[PDB]
Amino acid sequence: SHVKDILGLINAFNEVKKITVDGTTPITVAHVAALARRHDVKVALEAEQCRARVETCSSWVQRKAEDELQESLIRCLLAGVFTDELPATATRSAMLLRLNSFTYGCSGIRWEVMEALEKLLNSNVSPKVPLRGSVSDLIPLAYIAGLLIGKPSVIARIGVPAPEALSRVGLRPFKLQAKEGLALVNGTSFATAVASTVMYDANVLLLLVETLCGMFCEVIFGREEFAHPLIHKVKPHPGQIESAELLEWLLRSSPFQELSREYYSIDKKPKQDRYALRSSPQWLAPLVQTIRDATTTVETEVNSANDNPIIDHANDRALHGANFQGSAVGFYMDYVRIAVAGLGKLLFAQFTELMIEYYSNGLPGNLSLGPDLSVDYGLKGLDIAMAAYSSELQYLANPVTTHVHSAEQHNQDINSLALISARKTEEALDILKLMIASHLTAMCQAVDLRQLEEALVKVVENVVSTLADECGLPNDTKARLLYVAKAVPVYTYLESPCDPTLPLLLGLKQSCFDTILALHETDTLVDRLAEFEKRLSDRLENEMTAVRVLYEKVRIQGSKFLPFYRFVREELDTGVMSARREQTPQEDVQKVFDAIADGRITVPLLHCLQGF
Amino acid sequence: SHVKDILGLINAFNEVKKITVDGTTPITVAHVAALARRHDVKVALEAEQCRARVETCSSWVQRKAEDELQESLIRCLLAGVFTDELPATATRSAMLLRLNSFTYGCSGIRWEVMEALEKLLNSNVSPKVPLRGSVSDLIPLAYIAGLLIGKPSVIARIGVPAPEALSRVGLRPFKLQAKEGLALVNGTSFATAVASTVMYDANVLLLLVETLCGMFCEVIFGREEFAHPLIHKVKPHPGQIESAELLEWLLRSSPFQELSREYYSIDKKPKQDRYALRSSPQWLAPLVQTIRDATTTVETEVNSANDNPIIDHANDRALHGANFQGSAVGFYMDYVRIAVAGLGKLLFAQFTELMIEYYSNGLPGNLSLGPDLSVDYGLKGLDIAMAAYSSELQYLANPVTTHVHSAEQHNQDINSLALISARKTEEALDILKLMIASHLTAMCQAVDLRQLEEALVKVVENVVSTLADECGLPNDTKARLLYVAKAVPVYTYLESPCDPTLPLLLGLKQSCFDTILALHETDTLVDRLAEFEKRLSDRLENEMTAVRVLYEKVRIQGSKFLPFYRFVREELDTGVMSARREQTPQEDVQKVFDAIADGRITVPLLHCLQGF
Amino acid sequence: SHVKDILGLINAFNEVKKITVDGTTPITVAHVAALARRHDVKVALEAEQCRARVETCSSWVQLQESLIRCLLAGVFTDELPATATRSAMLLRLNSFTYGCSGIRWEVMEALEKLLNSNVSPKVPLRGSVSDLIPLAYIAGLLIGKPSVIARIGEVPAPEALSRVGLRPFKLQAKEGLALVNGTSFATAVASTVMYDANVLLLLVETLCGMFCEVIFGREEFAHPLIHKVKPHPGQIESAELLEWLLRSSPFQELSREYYSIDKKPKQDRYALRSSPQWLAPLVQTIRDATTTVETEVNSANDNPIIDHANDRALHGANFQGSAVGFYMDYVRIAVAGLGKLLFAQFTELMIEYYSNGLPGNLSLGPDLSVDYGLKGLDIAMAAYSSELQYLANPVTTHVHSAEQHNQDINSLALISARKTEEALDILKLMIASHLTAMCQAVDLRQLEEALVKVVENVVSTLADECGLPNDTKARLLYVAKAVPVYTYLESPCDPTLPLLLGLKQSCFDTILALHTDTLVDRLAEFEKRLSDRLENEMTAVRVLYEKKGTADNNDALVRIQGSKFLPFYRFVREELDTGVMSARREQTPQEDVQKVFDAIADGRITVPLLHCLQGFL
Repeated sequence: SHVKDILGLINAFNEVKKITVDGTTPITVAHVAALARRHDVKVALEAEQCRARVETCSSWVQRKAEDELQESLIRCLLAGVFTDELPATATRSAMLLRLNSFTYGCSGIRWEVMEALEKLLNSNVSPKVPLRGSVSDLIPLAYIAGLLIGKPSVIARIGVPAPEALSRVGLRPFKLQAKEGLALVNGTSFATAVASTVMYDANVLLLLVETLCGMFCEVIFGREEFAHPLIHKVKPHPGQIESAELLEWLLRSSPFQELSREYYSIDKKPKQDRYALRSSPQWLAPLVQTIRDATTTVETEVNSANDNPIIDHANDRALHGANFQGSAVGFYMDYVRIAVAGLGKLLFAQFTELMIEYYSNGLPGNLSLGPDLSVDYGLKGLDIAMAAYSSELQYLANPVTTHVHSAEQHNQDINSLALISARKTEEALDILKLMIASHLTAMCQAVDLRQLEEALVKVVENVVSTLADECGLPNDTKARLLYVAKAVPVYTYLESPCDPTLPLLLGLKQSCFDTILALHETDTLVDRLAEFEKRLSDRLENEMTAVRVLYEKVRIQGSKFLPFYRFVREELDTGVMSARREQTPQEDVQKVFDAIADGRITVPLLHCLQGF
Repeated sequence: SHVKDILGLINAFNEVKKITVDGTTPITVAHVAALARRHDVKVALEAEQCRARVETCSSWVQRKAEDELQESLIRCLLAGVFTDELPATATRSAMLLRLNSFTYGCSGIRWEVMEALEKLLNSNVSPKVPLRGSVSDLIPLAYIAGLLIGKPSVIARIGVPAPEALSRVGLRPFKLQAKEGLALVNGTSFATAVASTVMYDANVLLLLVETLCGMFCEVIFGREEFAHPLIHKVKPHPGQIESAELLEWLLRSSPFQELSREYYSIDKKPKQDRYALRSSPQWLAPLVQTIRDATTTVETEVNSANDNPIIDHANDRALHGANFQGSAVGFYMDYVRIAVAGLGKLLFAQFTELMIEYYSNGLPGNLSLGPDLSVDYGLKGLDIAMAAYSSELQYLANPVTTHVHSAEQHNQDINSLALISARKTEEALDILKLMIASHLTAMCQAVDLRQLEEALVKVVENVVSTLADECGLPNDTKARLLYVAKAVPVYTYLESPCDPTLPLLLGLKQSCFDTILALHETDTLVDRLAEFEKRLSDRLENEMTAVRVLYEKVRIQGSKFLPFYRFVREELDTGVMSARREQTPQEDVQKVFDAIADGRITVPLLHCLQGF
Repeated sequence: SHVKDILGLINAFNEVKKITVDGTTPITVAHVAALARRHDVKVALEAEQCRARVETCSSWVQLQESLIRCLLAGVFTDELPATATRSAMLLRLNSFTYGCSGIRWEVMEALEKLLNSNVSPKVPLRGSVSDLIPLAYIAGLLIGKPSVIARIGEVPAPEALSRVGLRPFKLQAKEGLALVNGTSFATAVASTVMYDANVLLLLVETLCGMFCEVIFGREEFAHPLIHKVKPHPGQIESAELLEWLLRSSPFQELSREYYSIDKKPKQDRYALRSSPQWLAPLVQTIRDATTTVETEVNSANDNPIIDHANDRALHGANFQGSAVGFYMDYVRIAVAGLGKLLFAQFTELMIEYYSNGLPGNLSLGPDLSVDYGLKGLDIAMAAYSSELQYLANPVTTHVHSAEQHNQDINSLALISARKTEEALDILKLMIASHLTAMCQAVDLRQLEEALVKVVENVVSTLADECGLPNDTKARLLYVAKAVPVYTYLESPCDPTLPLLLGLKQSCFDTILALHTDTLVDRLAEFEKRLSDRLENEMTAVRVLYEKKGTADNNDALVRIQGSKFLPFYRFVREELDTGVMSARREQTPQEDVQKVFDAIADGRITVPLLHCLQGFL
């Protein structure tokens, strides 16, 4: 299962200490992301393994020479403009990728240059690089080359001008030998760097979305049979089988699935769930497959000699090709952006169902607790933003690769645009993070609302029961009134429980008339019904208030989504949203988003999945 | 002419001191941009003019009341997430626009709230606002409302939490009266703010592009008849007539147009210019019209009561409508983005012609001066970036308004997305600025190359002439050799003037054979030709070098584009690009871009156009 | 107002007999569409004044076939239809009338003759970046190329010239170029596109009024002060038309009564309330693109431009279709916005939570288990909108550097125009469905009124019969008035459905108020006699309505007769011969919507549209 593969990525991202660069050990997107994001992670360039072929190649090039031009290529390519930059994370990833390309011994670069790139990486030195200019990555790579040769105009980050930056790590400016200038700039390092972190995040966020479909089922009162393995066996898209497999496991023995069954046994209400849940495995299938296949394509590029000419020193020749062409990455970035847009549309439609009382199977509109709804609009602001998020996301998922210009004196009459496409997919993932943060926040709210709903319904039954006794009502009357306390969705009347126009009293009044026709000492029975109604408005609301305030001051405890609710509630320190909670939606969702952005969300994710 | 209208905008942007906010005087996009960008520009809210209807409306609302709910609306809408923000410029513009909307006396807001917004603006106080969440601008406007009521979680810029921010300007937190909460958040202020500065820049950059088509004609050796008024009279799109009118005026009496005529009189070479020039007025026509019409639509929105309900106090009623719907702005932002993309495609194709010797009518590939081309790649890096720029730009110009989601419990089943579309058009203008900066830099390079070409050709004629005399060559021989010194494009042989395989010597050798067959004392004539060839390689290159180095250490002086070349060369302190110029392309284009971004480019623009 | 202009366009389309081609009288998009679609419309090339400036140009000018040959390069894959090709012939002919092309007058007469005799080459769909290749086929026809196939309402080109009394031309200096060097095809398709865009725009605006009537909207959204204070011209004018349309509506009156019972949403949803603001840019885009396309129609789009008066040929690029290309991109975005509006409106109408009393999917039932109403049309509406939004991506952003990098910018106008045309085809589909749905809604609203009346009569007469007190009669009558009939029509006496539920609440409340054994006996007798009478009398009034196809005194009140939208309902029901949709109606949704679509497609919808708008100023 892809699920195990993503878990493997997450573990590797967390646990890696040293990234081995040896020309044989594959570098994964988790490795690229770990170096980018965790500064204790060091590069380990292994001489024993690859130095020999690098030096042979290097010397072969020197051989052909013997049998300034380089600097003037670098100068020509320091043509970017600071509008906004490629971030240090992307730049350092590019430096790792270029260094890796060099390990295959096809480039002719000196080993000493490779050791300098290793040293720059482990000392957190990187040039400031303009965001735009590559059609895929001459111009952005020139800034790394410029650093290496100590161009004064190239500004470098440490944790100053390139020369000073080199001083501080005990390097001196390099004097480029034949081919070294071209070898430094002639790669796909930046497109593939951004694509690496993009693919890492896409994998994590994919698994996160799949998992939260289970949590949506629990809070929306879904029917878990949508995840039954036979359904998928018979339409066997691998992503469909594997996502359904996860969901079945997540929802097996769910205490909320028990409440759902109970709910559909009273007043049998829609027979099937709407598509945002029932159709999630079919929807996810292509998305899973796109993200997984694009991860293999990006890793292949990470682990390639993307350079030209390719030196086959073994056979005394330079081969003229186009390994600098980032098309494999460019096209897959376009496909992943479309898939991420499909991930957002799924979240938007789920979130939409949750906000609407007609579709939420008992929940209050906007997930407002109230009880006073005139001063509690609940998650309406988040509902609006979700549309805003999805709308921009669908727009971002148009392709970039359809906009190929004939470039560089028509020499580059096809070009990948991979870096541009990678940036748009990156930006699309930013929006997906936003959407995931809001969706999880909404579901924790919905968890609280379901547990509160269960306790309130108990209070209403207890109040109706005991008052029926006090008022001396027939058993026939009691049973009819209790069935109503059971059947009526509490959120439809919580605002004013004894309002005679709201659904509780309406049901009670229907039953009181029905009890009157069935038992027809008539006038005393009417007196006792009247006294019941009177004591109900003495007592009911007060006791609903007390249980709610007590809640504000156990079913999720049996749920596999416990780690998520616990993380959001206890660890991030939040509570049910209401008029009595000072914190704005922003403040609560900000915390969830920050934990998604920085990887802390992986802890409750792996807890949730322990044993799958 | 739209040209005068844009000049009017530029003048107003430069000259305004006080923005009058009085409910009658229109606010233009130049006013919105001036307040945004120049902090000496103050807001002037005129009581005399509009306070009376504001207070009537205010009191009318109080009347209906009398006959917290507001805060809870604000709290619900503080639902943005800091991923990246709306910049202070956009936020302050939004504050101006909301304040303006209130001047029409339809909103019910208190005058005191309006004075607070005036005070906040003139003291440079503004809330930090999340970039995303609006489908057009509840959520972003909530942050202004939050500031006004002193919400602690709302952070404010001064030049701290909202309460402290209010202290510092002598305001106290407001206690919202009936409708005030809704009135604060129920507008199009942010979409229209971004759209205002977008439209201001689009106008300036449009005129800038039209004008630089004239400069492209001059350096590419174009035929100015493409701008002849009869051509356009007969296909009378207003933008076609007006752009052509500008170009005809720019190129009338051009000293470069004289050189162009001379150029086509030797070896009559293409009969017509390629489309990037000859078809520019037809291309510009719809672009001019889109930008001008979108400017009227955005200004109409600036000067509107975008709120709901609309209070008709005169007739004792509240009217229920949707003036909060930013559709007029949203759709026009989509059209302007497409037009900006057409502006970039025009620049890309012009820049492409300039870089390619087959299409540049005598200029060196990549505009390299050399003479040694193996260490001078010229503007190749900029040529590559231009493709990168155009490619992303064409991608940005897909519509946003086609991505309307059914939002907010399906209440908002149509929504404008104007703010999102405005941001994409904004980002598209960023790329267009980049492209304009590179194009102007390329043309100053091309100016130098044309003036150098003219001086070098003179040196070659003088050297050929005087050596012919020294060597005692027949007049027949001299005239044939001089015609060759005249006809042969100097940049085709500048690298090695006496290389016998390069076009100078090839032409000379052809003529020497032809003179031999025509005059056929044979052996002495051959001796003198041989001595000519020998003295040519003693002397020619040295004297070409001397005139070039002298140049590096008058036709643009008669050109209407003089202010541009002078600005770029003298004022920004640059020179012909070569191996002998330390500064990278980045450093030179950065200066041009910065002057475009900050409005300094308007000075040479208005100089160029004085008297049109 | 733009409404007057579109009316003016519809009238010229219907009324024109002769299109004057003279180099001074503008040709409008309605002329272009008329020539295309109505074969009795002839071309009149006017010799006086026009012929003189043409011949001067012709003689001042005083190898060609090798250009034509090179350009006969398209592939039959599909075709530009005859309508676009004849339109293109008209536009090229018109270009020549300004006396800048150098073409011979006799060529112009031949084109006039070919147009009036309905002769046109079959032209492949694709190949223009804008219109050398497609125009080549018209040139090919004129010069008698055997390989060019011509229609005459099919023979090789020289056979076709023969039949109308022409001989193949021998092209003179420049004539080859003047024939292929124009924007005639992009502008032809753009013209019929713009004509249809105007008509469909006005049709959608007008139908927002009908939507208001059947959804129970609040016409206040159209109040002129709302729009005066946000004065986008298209916002002001659409609201102005809507205010007039909705003034004195008997459905708006029924609506006001509806919101007085249980005062239910205070404002309408955006699909109605925000329609003028939404329509604003759409109106302005369609109107401005019309001006632009007309300017192109009435241009010399050709190169070189001959300035004989000054004795020179001018070298420019009037062959560049950019003004048309960009505006086609914009119009397509605007047509996408009109479809989104229709989709949103159609969506509200199908959903009982948003339709203010209407049944889900506009199902009549009563038996909903065999009547899914308009659900198939509701599904199709999503399909239509979805493809439409996709079609509205721009074409002008896909400019290739073409023809040995000579055409390094090119407009793609014909490709864009074709995409906008395809978008309009979908909009017609959406309009046909929406209007069909609103006629169903009209019927459901009229039936709703008559059913409520029957329930009221039954409750009332049974109250008296069973001897119920006044407090009781009044309470029960109120429930008959307030409970939406469609929520219980499936089984009116079902104790778990909303009628009996409200009746039972009322009975308990009357018993509590009058506090007996006898009262209970009478209420029980009331309830059981309700089962005797209610259903059969609801059925009878409904069956009577369905059986109706000239009205009796027995027939239910038909509010539509006092509505401005009568012309639309009457056209769809009487003239197109349809009826309320239900399980008892044999016809499929297809068959009904087809008739509406065909009438939109062929211009017949303009009759009820002009009736409806009669007297607007």
